[PDB]
Amino acid sequence: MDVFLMIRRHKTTIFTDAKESSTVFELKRIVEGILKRPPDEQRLYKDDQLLDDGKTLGECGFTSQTARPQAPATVGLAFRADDTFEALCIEPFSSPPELPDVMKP
Amino acid sequence: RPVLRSVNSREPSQVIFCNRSPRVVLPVWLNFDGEPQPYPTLPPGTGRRIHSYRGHLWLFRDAGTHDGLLVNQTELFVPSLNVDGQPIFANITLPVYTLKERCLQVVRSLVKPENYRRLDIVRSLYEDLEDHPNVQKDLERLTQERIAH
Amino acid sequence: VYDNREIVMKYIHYKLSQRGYEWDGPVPPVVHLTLRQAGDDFSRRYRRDFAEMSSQLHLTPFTARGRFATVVEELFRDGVNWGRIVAFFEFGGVMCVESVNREMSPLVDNIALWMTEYLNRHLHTWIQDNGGWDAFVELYG
Amino acid sequence: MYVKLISSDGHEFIVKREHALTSGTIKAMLNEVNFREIPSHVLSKVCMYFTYKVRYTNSSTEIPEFPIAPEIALELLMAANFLDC
Repeated sequence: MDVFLMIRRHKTTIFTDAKESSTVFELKRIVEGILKRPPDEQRLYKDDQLLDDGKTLGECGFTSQTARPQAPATVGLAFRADDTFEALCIEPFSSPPELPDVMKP
Repeated sequence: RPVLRSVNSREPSQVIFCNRSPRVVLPVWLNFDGEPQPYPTLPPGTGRRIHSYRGHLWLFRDAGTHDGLLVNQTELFVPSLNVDGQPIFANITLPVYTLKERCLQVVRSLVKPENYRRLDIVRSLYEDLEDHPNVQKDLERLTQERIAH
Repeated sequence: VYDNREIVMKYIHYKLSQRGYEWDGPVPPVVHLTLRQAGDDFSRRYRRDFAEMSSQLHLTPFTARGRFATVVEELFRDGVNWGRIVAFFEFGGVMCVESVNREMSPLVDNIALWMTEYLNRHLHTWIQDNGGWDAFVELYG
Repeated sequence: MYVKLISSDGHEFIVKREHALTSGTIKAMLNEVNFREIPSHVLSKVCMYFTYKVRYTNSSTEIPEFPIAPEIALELLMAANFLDC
């Protein structure tokens, strides 16, 4: 069982995949190999709740039915800032224009 | 005389048309003169048991847009002879369209054909909307590929 | 109002003449010329079926009554139109030629009887309520 | 190994280099790539097609329909025609 993810922080988005049996700390090490940030300097969130390093991706709520390639699941990323940590902030994507009238049935 | 056509073998062959795609599948049989003939459609996710004959040619398209579909991970399907009373399976699966062709599919369905030019797009893409997936066009292409073989 | 016996006699005589076998209420000559042209046109359009029935027939002195009663029943099971009557007449010529191929020539008299009886009993009702043969020749001519 | 696709509005998308080579135009540009005319909401969809194409090509798995919103079709079509994918 593989889940497809979208790790997001600020204006950055990482596209990667992992198994539901893989832990959150293992997903942090995937972010480590990419962004060169240790997993201890990371805080991963789902929606608004903080995920623990011991839980697996499935136990947090990431299933193959909710994390498909054509519509991956979003994971929040927070980087250690000086003595304390980071408040989650995911800058949204652009807004497409309004539907032209040659498209409304 | 034609290249792609069904052989009048008159040898019965039991086939299962399984619709493993979200599209409404239109089965297309190529007669003994190479002409494509339409057959009853299949709702999404359904399956039907079909009386066919050995050595015949079958195509499968979207009943609304004639989009190409894969039957057993290829374009053509030839029912072989059965064995041990088992019907030959014909899994009609959706292919991995290119991102462009999938975009062309959505735009064709939303915009009416007489309004393809009123889209603020490149003039080249305007001619890609008017080139609907046509079965007769795919027959000429799938015939030249057998000649190169 | 036309004699159905002459119509089937003159038709099987022409179907056996095309194969070179020969054979033994007014009736105009126009209904005969139209029926021959329609049966030949029908055979050309469905040559894949004409050869189909000529092969799958397998005619014997007992199945001949079984083949006629079953095929003609399945032919008019949906209904009765002029196109199926042409196919009915053409089927009679198929079973007559196939009978003389296997050298069962006396079956031509039995088939001509079965066709005349089926026309007078089960088809005379519909042909009258559709203008008769004069309406059939107007649809083709 | 990954690459960085940057949209016209500054969004940075990190995809696997194998998936990004699905677009032949992206392969010629190769690291990082800047698309001055593909906004974030369109480029994010293109990356979703990359993970979609690589997973489902040459697989007997039942392939799902790749969704495309009506408001994004025209822009995603022009983005796909440039990227050749």
